[PDB]
Amino acid sequence: TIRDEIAGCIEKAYEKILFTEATRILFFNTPKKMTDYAKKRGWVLGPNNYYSFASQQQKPEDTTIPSTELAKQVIEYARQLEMIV
Amino acid sequence: ILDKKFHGILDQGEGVLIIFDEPPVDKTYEAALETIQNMSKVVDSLYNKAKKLT
Amino acid sequence: MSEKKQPVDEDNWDDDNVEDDFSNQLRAELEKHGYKMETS
Amino acid sequence: YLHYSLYDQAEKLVSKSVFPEQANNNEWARYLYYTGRIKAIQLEYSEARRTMTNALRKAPQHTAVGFKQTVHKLLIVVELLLGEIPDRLQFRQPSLKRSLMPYFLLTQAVRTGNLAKFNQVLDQFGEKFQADGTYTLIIRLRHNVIKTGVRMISLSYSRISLADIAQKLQLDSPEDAEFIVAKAIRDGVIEASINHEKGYVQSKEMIDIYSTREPQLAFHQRISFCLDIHNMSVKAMRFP
Amino acid sequence: FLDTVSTFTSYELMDYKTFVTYTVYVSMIALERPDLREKVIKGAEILEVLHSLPAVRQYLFSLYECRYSVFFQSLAVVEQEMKKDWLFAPHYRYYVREMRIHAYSQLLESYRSLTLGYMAEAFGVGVEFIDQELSRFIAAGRLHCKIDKVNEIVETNRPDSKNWQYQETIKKGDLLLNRVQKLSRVINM
Amino acid sequence: AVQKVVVHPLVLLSVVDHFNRIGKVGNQKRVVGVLLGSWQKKVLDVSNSFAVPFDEDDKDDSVWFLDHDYLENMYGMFKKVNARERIVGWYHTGPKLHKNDIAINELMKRYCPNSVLVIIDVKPKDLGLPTEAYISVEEVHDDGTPTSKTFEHVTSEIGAEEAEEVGVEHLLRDIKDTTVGTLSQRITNQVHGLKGLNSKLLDIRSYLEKVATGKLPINHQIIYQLQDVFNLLPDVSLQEFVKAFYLKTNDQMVVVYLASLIRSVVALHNLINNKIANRDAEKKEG
Amino acid sequence: RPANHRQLTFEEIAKSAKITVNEVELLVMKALSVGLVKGSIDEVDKRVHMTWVQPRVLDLQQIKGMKDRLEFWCTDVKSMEMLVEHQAHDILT
Repeated sequence: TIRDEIAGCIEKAYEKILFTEATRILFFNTPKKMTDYAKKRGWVLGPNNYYSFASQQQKPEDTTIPSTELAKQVIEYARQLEMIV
Repeated sequence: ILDKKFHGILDQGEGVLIIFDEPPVDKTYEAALETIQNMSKVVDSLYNKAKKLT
Repeated sequence: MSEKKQPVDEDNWDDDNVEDDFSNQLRAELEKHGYKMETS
Repeated sequence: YLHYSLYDQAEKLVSKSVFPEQANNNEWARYLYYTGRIKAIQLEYSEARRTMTNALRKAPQHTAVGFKQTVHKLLIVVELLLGEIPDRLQFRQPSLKRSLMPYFLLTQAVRTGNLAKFNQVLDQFGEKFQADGTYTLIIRLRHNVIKTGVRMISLSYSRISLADIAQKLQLDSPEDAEFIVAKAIRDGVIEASINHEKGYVQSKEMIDIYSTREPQLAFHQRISFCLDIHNMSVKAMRFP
Repeated sequence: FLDTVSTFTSYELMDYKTFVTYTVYVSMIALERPDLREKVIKGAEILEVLHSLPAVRQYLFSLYECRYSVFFQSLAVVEQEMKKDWLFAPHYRYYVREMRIHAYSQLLESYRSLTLGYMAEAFGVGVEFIDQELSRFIAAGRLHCKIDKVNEIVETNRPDSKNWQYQETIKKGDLLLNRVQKLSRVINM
Repeated sequence: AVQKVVVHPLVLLSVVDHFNRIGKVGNQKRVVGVLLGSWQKKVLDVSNSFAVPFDEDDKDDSVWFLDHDYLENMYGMFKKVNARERIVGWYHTGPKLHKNDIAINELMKRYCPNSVLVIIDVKPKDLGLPTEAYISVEEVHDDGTPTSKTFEHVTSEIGAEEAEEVGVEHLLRDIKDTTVGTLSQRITNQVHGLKGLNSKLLDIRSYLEKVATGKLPINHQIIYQLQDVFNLLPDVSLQEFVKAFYLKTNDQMVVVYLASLIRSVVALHNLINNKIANRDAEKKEG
Repeated sequence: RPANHRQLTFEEIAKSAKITVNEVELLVMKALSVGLVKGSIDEVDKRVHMTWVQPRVLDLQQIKGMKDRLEFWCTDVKSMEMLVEHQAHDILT
């Protein structure tokens, strides 16, 4: 529960780590287990370098449409304001 | 700016003055301040409430 | 209405609410806040 | 199940049938208070403080002398555990003052970031803390002090350094300040990242976050709540 | 203390110049800037008896100017007297930082890409002075701004039609709401 | 360049009783009559008409009958009752046209600045509009033939002039003024959505029969030049109104801010004085 | 292309229109004088923006295969009309 919470908390919202912060936060300098991390979580083992991805967040815009779903909300919203006085 | 002869934003970093303004929105102002007065009136009806109860 | 477990159970004092928003902050000290001028 | 050992709160977790007409109008209030103490002692901040708040504003009257007072001392223990509480003095009965001689200095120790005072209030008032009997407060109140520090200073500066806040709150090393900032990202208060060479935080605040479509998301709940209370006043207008 | 026509010296005024001190010591806080020019520019009836006291006039015109090291000077004069005048001793602590932030608001209302150097001209070494000063102005619920260390941002902000004026209605009428609701729940049983 | 007129259905009840005549006189199935009136502006009003005894051969369909015993001396009658309400046009039923309509128009065009063949609706079940107008047109072509005269769609409505509701709104006995936003809007949603999209099915009738078995006005000059206007926004995936979505946040701005603020005042409106009246009734009923 | 990116770059213009960068501006200001297309052409990115145009003369294969826009429109605005009405169904009232 140290190591899989490292698997979570190694770049939650970090810039980048290197070999030495792996050596500090992780332990056992290099097994095939941090190599297994780099080949098991969908990871880019950069040039003596680390990144979560090329954008770390999978580019959030969420749809680029906040309008029509709240228009359906307006449908049932006006509907509930109807039938009542 | 502090005497409202000049409506905008100066700079020191990039040295770019930018004039713009849009103060009045009564849709916000008049409505919400009259609701504040409404809530004061409902607090004034809270004693009709506390009088019919006890 | 006492029906629960409980039958076993602004002079200087509302100024103390802003003063306990101030108690960890600059009691008076007046010299410090007057001698921060002349050290440069 | 409150006065004795705590085994059968899973019974409420599996058999939650707790919803009558809520008839006596104070029974439901103190009921939500007691189950707020439950969720306070299970583990909760948010839902527990909101049902404590609803029982607080659902105090029926003050027609019974000083009975809100001790029970309120134990009510806002979770708000003390928030760290975002000022001094609580508007509640204070003057006959409660001689019993909150610990509790006044305790919320003063919430406002202060001192460590020796954080344990000297305990060393001074552990017997009244046992009269509370709820050392879940002290098992997280140090963490609350460091979260108060991180909320204040991370709301304060855009690109602070971890060394500034660290050796401003006596952390003495970069890597436990890194674990503080990391578990604060994990606890999700601010964006603050690390310009990773030896620490030295590179970060930002968050204005221009959003302000227009996001209020009208919550305005559905605002006015749907209003129309719920409309129909409730209709079904209450039905009574005469 | 607006009127100032009928209180020359009665048997109740051992010093009308202490009334002049009492009107400046609160007009420097509460009075707005068009109100400031409207009182101590458009009219002189207090300005004769404080033109016998020029540093008071000087401090109010510097308040009208935004020059800040003489705020340190004459505010320190007023704070020496604020310890040495009665009806002030349970109350002086709010005054210092309140007048400071009363200048700091229009200070940030000047512009946005500000620093501590162009302000250190007015402050001296206001570098880690403004650390605790402005940071606890941020943490005292006051002084809407953003501030950075080495990128060194300053921010002036809060247009009034944004969210909180939209918020205050339900802020009243949620506690007020369930208040009147429980007051309408005492009625059944 | 004519938009709309004002229509009194009083002489459309004369169309109704001539629709009672044709059911019991003989072989004439359709109601053909003559539409009096007066050009006032591009907007217009009609006060009277009349209905010709008309026959029309199924063989060589240009066989009209517009008697001048029924035109000239009845025109003297209609001139004697008023000088104002003279000829303005004529009318026949169906929606489409028969062939002889052009010559029936040009017969009484000699009396009028613009005689109009308002094609009328006796058994209304239609999807669009009621009776509609056609003005004299010379559009001929881009080809340059002898001058075209087939009277083009230069539209009309059913306008309401003045009082008459002594009769009409006493004769209602059923209907109600909907305080708009009380399913009146979804009556309109039904009618304009369904009746404009099966008008679009008439358009796919055009754009399928004029593709399979349809020639010369196949791309006349106004099919493609309006497929432009159809090509305002026909796009493929979701049509990407990228400007208009934050601009629609700017739209929904005003609406739901009035919802939040104003409808919270509506909450105050109903709830506070409702609690007053309610609880007063409740315990002061004791 | 019916699709978007109607803030087109000048690149296809200067390649296939046998025109240069200094003359795309004349290419569309002379078209402003023509009056069949009136683009709001970008000039910080040099992009030749597409607004409303005068489309074609005849696309008989697209007069037949405009169903993917016409019947698209018909059944989809019809279906979403049925969906708006179907979510506000029983306030028929």
